[PDB]
Amino acid sequence: AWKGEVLANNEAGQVTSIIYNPGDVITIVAAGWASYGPTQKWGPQGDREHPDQGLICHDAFCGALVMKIGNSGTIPVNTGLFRWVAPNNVQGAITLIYNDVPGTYGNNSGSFSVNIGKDQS
Amino acid sequence: AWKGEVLANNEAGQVTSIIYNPGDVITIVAAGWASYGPTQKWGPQGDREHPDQGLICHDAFCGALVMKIGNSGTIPVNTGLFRWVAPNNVQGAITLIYNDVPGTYGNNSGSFSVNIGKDQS
Amino acid sequence: AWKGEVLANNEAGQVTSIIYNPGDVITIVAAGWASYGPTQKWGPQGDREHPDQGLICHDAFCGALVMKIGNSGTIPVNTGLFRWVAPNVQGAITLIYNDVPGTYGNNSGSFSVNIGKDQS
Amino acid sequence: AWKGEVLANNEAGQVTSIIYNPGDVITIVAAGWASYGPTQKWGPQGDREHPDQGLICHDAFCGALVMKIGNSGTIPVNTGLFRWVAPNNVQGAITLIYNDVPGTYGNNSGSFSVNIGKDQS
Ligand SMILES: COCCOCCOCCOCCOCCOCCOCCO
Ligand SMILES: O=C(c1cc(O)c(O)c([N+](=O)[O-])c1)c1c(F)cccc1F
Ligand SMILES: O=C(c1cc(O)c(O)c([N+](=O)[O-])c1)c1c(F)cccc1F
Ligand SMILES: O=C(c1cc(O)c(O)c([N+](=O)[O-])c1)c1c(F)cccc1F
Ligand SMILES: O=C(c1cc(O)c(O)c([N+](=O)[O-])c1)c1c(F)cccc1F
Ligand SMILES: [Ca+2]
Ligand SMILES: [Ca+2]
Ligand SMILES: [Ca+2]
Ligand SMILES: [Ca+2]
Ligand SMILES: [Cl-]
Ligand SMILES: [Cl-]
Ligand SMILES: [Cl-]
Ligand SMILES: [Cl-]
Ligand SMILES: [Cl-]
Repeated sequence: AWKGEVLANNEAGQVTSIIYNPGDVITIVAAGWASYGPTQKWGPQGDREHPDQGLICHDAFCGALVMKIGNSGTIPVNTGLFRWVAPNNVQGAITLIYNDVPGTYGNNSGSFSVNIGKDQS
Repeated sequence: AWKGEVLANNEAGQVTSIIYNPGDVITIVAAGWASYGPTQKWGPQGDREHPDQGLICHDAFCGALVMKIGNSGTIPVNTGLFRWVAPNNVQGAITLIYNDVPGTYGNNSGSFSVNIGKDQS
Repeated sequence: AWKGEVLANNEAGQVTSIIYNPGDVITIVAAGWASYGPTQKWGPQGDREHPDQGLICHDAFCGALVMKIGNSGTIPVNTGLFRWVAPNVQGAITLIYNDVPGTYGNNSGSFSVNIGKDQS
Repeated sequence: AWKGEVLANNEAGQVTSIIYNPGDVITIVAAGWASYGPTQKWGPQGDREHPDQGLICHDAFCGALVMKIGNSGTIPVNTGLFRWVAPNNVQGAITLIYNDVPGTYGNNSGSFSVNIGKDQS
């Protein structure tokens, strides 16, 4: 399992030591507070009212936690994933990233704490 | 394992199928949007800015997910618990509850979806 | 989890630390060689050729590994159980060598056993 | 997870659906009765009395269950493995094989039933 933090201001995100392989079942729990600019904070589901003006992940809100598996597209994580299997063929290291518009990360603050483990399969 | 929905307006909470037994390791993942009154909705960590005017759980924010194990006091859950073991001597049915001030649940809205499992031991 | 040895000559069995609770999923792996009397040795499934003349567990061969959960009837284990859920039963697991009561004194050897709770 | 049968007479082994990947923890349980020739049958540890006259796996008895992981050499399984991790540099599909002398599988009988699963990490 892996435990670590992902910074809201980082467009490159945080590479984990978890390698997702076909058939793997994983569990993620994410917590904390961040902002994509305003003087308020949101949890890892982000801000459900904010428009999408070019988010890296169009399937999660602005300020949400998302991931990639290897060189996949972005995949929503939000508060986490319970005994989850990837619905498409993806493989490789999990990278955690804060969902924001590229070029707009400089006014971001805060971080999410994340735990990830492989489950029985 | 258990999956279900906890209503923000349910002051009594939701008794799950899960009986926490001595030695149990559990994982909880909670998602969704709920409000303790405002138009805005929060995630399972609740609203970090709101004052505590008599929440049922003083160790979590207003609008957070919390629980009881048997007849315990409230225990924070938030976005969830990763491979977690309860305090000495706590045991019995898990009850999930929305953290609000007693008497003020009637204006609450939304729900959290929650999964609970037992981990290897 | 629990890891240990179960002695063929112990009629009373081996009380483990595992308290099986309703809904629990467990895995057991058992290995090794034991005898219920002959010079030969058998694995955890016991001796498929020996008749049952009053074994403590009628659902396993003579010389097999079996168990009880709390004060239950005997339940076959053999080489082990994969991600298994018990019938109906609650309490501590006791592992026992399947022999005819009164006939344990000529037994030899032991089985090595791992038990864990799985995800559920 | 994978559940299936390995025929004592199958010199090629039974290829499973399990791809062992670096860092995987697995559990195997094997049961049943097979023979390498005689009328008697043995369990998955095989026949402790039979000499080794050129077994595919010299670290297990004649008639034992063994495996390969990808193009590895043979690794004993016997009655099974409990939360086991492979040597480094071993990866790929698990193939289960009855331990006998090459060229002598044709007088074999019976089979083992085997379960394989990946464990938490
Ligand atoms: C962990 O330390 C906290 C210490 O709390 C002191 C103990 O308070 C016990 C009472 O909790 C009052 C909060 O009631 C909230 C309402 O729940 C309803 C559900 O109930 C189900 C259990 O039958
Ligand atoms: O969604 C955003 C948007 C998102 C941000 O995180 C952010 O920091 C800013 N910003 O401070 O200007 C704009 C946006 C955009 F990227 C282009 C046009 C209009 C916008 F609202
Ligand atoms: O924290 C609350 C408080 C909390 C609520 O969930 C709620 O629905 C209300 N309400 O709508 O009146 C007040 C509170 C209180 F309990 C007393 C005085 C002032 C408050 F804000
Ligand atoms: O199954 C057994 C049986 C089993 C034993 O392990 C053992 O040690 C003995 N014994 O030494 O008498 C008999 C048995 C029996 F109980 C009565 C008659 C014939 C038997 F083989
Ligand atoms: O161990 C074996 C051996 C093992 C077998 O399973 C088998 O079927 C036979 N066989 O029938 O030839 C020989 C062996 C050998 F390989 C050479 C000489 C003597 C042996 F028993
Ligand atoms: Ca921003
Ligand atoms: Ca309220
Ligand atoms: Ca005996
Ligand atoms: Ca043969
Ligand atoms: Cl980061
Ligand atoms: Cl939240
Ligand atoms: Cl805080
Ligand atoms: Cl696989
Ligand atoms: Cl055996």
